[PDB]
Amino acid sequence: SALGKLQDVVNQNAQALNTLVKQLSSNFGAISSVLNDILSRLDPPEAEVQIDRLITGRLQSLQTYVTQQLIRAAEIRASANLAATKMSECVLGQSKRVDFCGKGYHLMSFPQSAPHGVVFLHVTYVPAQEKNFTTAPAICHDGKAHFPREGVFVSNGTHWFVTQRNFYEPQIITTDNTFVSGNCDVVIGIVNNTVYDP
Amino acid sequence: QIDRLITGRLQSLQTYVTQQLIRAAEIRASANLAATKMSECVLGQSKRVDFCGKGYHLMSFPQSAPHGVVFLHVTYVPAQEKNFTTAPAICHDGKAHFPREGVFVSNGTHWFVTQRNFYEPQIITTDNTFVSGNCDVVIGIVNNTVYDP
Amino acid sequence: LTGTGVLTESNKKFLPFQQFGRDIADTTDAVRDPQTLEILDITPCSFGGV
Amino acid sequence: YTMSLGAENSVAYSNNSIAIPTNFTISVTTEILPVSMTKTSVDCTMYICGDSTECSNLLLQYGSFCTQLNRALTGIAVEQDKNTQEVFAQVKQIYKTPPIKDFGGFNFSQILPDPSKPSKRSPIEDLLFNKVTNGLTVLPPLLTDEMIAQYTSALLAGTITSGWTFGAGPALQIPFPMQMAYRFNGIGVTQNVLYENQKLIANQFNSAIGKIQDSLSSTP
Amino acid sequence: TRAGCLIGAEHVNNSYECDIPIGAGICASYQSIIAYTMSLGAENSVAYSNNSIAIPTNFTISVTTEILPVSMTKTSVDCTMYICG
Ligand SMILES: *[C@@H]1O[C@H](CO)[C@@H](O[C@@H]2O[C@H](CO)[C@@H](O)[C@H](O)[C@H]2NC(C)=O)[C@H](O)[C@H]1NC(C)=O
Ligand SMILES: *[C@@H]1O[C@H](CO)[C@@H](O[C@@H]2O[C@H](CO)[C@@H](O)[C@H](O)[C@H]2NC(C)=O)[C@H](O)[C@H]1NC(C)=O
Ligand SMILES: *[C@@H]1O[C@H](CO)[C@@H](O[C@@H]2O[C@H](CO)[C@@H](O)[C@H](O)[C@H]2NC(C)=O)[C@H](O)[C@H]1NC(C)=O
Ligand SMILES: *[C@@H]1O[C@H](CO)[C@@H](O[C@@H]2O[C@H](CO)[C@@H](O)[C@H](O)[C@H]2NC(C)=O)[C@H](O)[C@H]1NC(C)=O
Ligand SMILES: *[C@@H]1O[C@H](CO)[C@@H](O[C@@H]2O[C@H](CO)[C@@H](O)[C@H](O)[C@H]2NC(C)=O)[C@H](O)[C@H]1NC(C)=O
Ligand SMILES: *[C@@H]1O[C@H](CO)[C@@H](O[C@@H]2O[C@H](CO)[C@@H](O)[C@H](O)[C@H]2NC(C)=O)[C@H](O)[C@H]1NC(C)=O
Ligand SMILES: *[C@@H]1O[C@H](CO)[C@@H](O[C@@H]2O[C@H](CO)[C@@H](O)[C@H](O)[C@H]2NC(C)=O)[C@H](O)[C@H]1NC(C)=O
Ligand SMILES: *[C@@H]1O[C@H](CO)[C@@H](O[C@@H]2O[C@H](CO)[C@@H](O)[C@H](O)[C@H]2NC(C)=O)[C@H](O)[C@H]1NC(C)=O
Ligand SMILES: *[C@@H]1O[C@H](CO)[C@@H](O[C@@H]2O[C@H](CO)[C@@H](O)[C@H](O)[C@H]2NC(C)=O)[C@H](O)[C@H]1NC(C)=O
Ligand SMILES: *[C@@H]1O[C@H](CO)[C@@H](O)[C@H](O)[C@H]1NC(C)=O
Ligand SMILES: *[C@@H]1O[C@H](CO)[C@@H](O)[C@H](O)[C@H]1NC(C)=O
Repeated sequence: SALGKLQDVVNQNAQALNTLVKQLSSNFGAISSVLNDILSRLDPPEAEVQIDRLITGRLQSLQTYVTQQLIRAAEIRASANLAATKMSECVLGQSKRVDFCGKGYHLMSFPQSAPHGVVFLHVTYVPAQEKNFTTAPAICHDGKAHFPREGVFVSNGTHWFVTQRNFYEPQIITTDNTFVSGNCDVVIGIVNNTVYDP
Repeated sequence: QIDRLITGRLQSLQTYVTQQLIRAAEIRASANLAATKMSECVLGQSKRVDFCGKGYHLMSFPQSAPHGVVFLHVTYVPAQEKNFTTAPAICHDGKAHFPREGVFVSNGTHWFVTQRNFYEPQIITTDNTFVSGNCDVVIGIVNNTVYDP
Repeated sequence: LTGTGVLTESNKKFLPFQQFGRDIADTTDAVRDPQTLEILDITPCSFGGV
Repeated sequence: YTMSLGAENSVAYSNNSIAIPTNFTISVTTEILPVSMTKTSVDCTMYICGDSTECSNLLLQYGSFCTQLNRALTGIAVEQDKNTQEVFAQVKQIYKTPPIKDFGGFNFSQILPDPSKPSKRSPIEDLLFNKVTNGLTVLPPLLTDEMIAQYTSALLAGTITSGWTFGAGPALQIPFPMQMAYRFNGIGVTQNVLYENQKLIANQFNSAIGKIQDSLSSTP
Repeated sequence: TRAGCLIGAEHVNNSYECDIPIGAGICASYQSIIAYTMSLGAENSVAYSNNSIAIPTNFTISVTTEILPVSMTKTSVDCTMYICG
């Protein structure tokens, strides 16, 4: 049942054709569902009435079939527009849109042809093996507040480090990876730690 | 007479089913849009303009509604703007300095560098600027000192 | 006035000139018995999808 | 009258002047999107004919029209459940908020579920539910209102306690004034601006959430 | 059930994922046929505190499939031949 979306479309189209073919077997109140039988059995004044009943029934069936075909065509067109958007944004580039190109942080995508369809293999980055750390918004040093340029302050229990947000890579808190804004009196939750100077 | 009633009622039922299918397509489009907003505004921060509210999008909160969803879009709107005199680059020692992340502003007498979306003037140093070329190429370069830490 | 339904007791107080009762959708849901002047609710039989 | 598009605003453009914001407003706006409809099923034979056997015998001359109508309505009915499933069931972990609502001054009481209410809905969700008012059958939705409220509660708990991490993998806890700082960095504003003005931003957020509830309660 | 009367399914107090949808939160599955109130997800409580963060130390490269229909079978019906031959 992996490929149920394409098979659903194939089954719906085949079932619509089968119903349209099956509707020819109905007489719609006429004496027969076969036109040749009516034309060989009756004079044109009453054969006209029987043929008229068959014509209005078959015309209603064909109009109904065309109506659901147009609705399904609109649905398939919307799906194809979505598939073209996924091909442009997931395959031909890297997308920042969450869950547009797979579950997780999207890296890249691969297109594969399928009968009446496309299959996108979304290659994504999933974080794993997370670990607790004690964190602070800023580091107080020399009466100045230090904030990370790109990372986050973490503590393993005794020592403070700065790491990138999506992967644990502890580095010494220096002036190269922090910036100074204001004193320590304003930021709520600032902790005291040394800031190394290269 | 029963045949006349049958064809009239059948036409009414076909009309109802057809308009229900059209409305179902419209509701499906709206629900696909709602699922996109759920994925991109609630489960993440979106850079798409006006997709998750008016303003710079911060976050969104979903709320259930009868046959629907209500998104509370929390956005950042800049306010209390102030005029400043600006320049593309700073000429110092025959070198052109460009802001690394911000913009050069002047309050009338002194030149500072600030972030683009909030006024936070800082001294123009070599830590927040980068050097590319001389002062002869950039149109509108102004003369100001660049501090060295 | 013919039909099929479950005839139960009704709390709807008809005015003396009224005989049948209709809902919003113009379906007969209340009626007065001609022999004894009492009001009966007509609940449709329990049709369902199997 | 002839309508007016908007007030004229001649922007003071020059080749060497810029406008820099010195302050900010935390604005909360509502977006209402329909998701599903009422699932309706029609007995075609009973609608056209009721209990008349002669009518059904004449209706058999028209063929499988009734089957097509029933199948189209069944497709719409399963489509509504699929729509609700796609919109609300985007998480497979049911997250809960901590019992202590210490989020650095940020108040989420109007959007978190109310324990006092039997429906376990938020005050905003409760207001939203209060403000919305022959062969025919109405099928119930597959997800009840309690489970949809539970899904929204899980999404709110995930986005409050874990940021955007729960949408991309395991839910990684982060303090809410740090999550807000990350969001500030996402829109190009430095973290210090958020940390220095954290009380004002929390007050603005709470005021905006209250204005949202008042605006929904005061607009028909 | 709120959907209607279900005959032939043993109602259980356990909650599983929805296999066959019944409606009004009721789903059916085969394990005999049982009917139950479907679970939404496994319950996870995030260990929130005002000064603790969780940092990933590893990663998984995950490839997922997304199937999207593009086109249908192109069918043409001769209206005159279909109605009249
Ligand atoms: C936190 O991390 C730091 C650095 O990785 C640890 O400090 C080192 O600990 C080892 C083992 O005790 C010593 O051999 C090193 O000399 C330490 N380095 C320094 C610079 O002091 C620290 O022990 C860790 N703390 C905890 C609780 O795990
Ligand atoms: C962090 O460091 C600052 C300064 O080094 C500490 O502030 C001092 O606190 C003592 C006792 O509370 C006062 O007598 C000083 O006047 C304070 N100095 C300043 C400049 O504020 C602060 O207490 C330290 N915090 C922690 C948690 O150790
Ligand atoms: C532009 O800003 C600078 C710095 O904010 C101002 O310079 C200071 O002005 C005050 C008030 O006159 C003095 O007390 C300081 O000594 C000045 N600092 C320095 C480093 O000179 C400057 O006045 C502002 N200019 C205008 C026109 O507002
Ligand atoms: C900015 O500084 C440069 C160099 O300090 C100025 O260029 C000098 O301009 C004077 C008169 O215009 C000439 O006599 C010098 O020969 C120029 N020196 C160089 C190296 O080009 C420039 O005019 C200054 N611009 C402003 C607006 O003050
Ligand atoms: C920046 O300066 C410009 C020009 O000095 C200001 O634009 C003027 O605003 C007043 C009041 O709205 C108008 O009466 C003038 O007609 C405007 N002039 C032009 C040329 O448009 C502008 O308001 C200033 N910006 C701020 C934030 O004060
Ligand atoms: C930035 O804007 C906020 C409000 O949007 C200002 O906060 C108000 O400040 C005035 C005067 O200090 C008080 O009377 C109000 O009660 C404050 N409102 C709130 C909601 O706190 C703030 O002062 C502004 N800051 C700057 C630098 O302009
Ligand atoms: C969070 O917000 C709620 C509602 O906005 C606050 O509850 C209000 O508390 C005051 C004082 O106790 C009462 O007068 C109001 O009637 C309460 N409103 C409601 C709707 O209950 C609540 O105090 C705020 N803070 C916290 C920490 O929950
Ligand atoms: C971070 O620490 C918290 C609490 O110290 C951990 O949360 C506990 O996890 C255990 C193991 O699953 C549960 O039995 C407890 O019920 C949890 N307590 C709370 C209050 O949530 C959490 O697992 C730690 N995170 C990591 C990645 O180890
Ligand atoms: C990060 O995860 C990978 C796999 O997800 C780990 O690689 C495995 O390491 C163990 C022990 O070293 C081996 O037995 C497996 O065969 C490895 N699997 C693969 C696919 O290479 C890796 O060790 C983890 N790293 C850390 C630091 O936790
Ligand atoms: C966190 O909460 C504890 C009490 O639960 C408090 O002592 C501490 O100051 C708080 N820290 C911050 C940054 O709010
Ligand atoms: C900006 O415009 C003024 C005229 O208002 C002109 O004198 C000046 O040279 C221009 N500067 C640039 C960089 O175009």
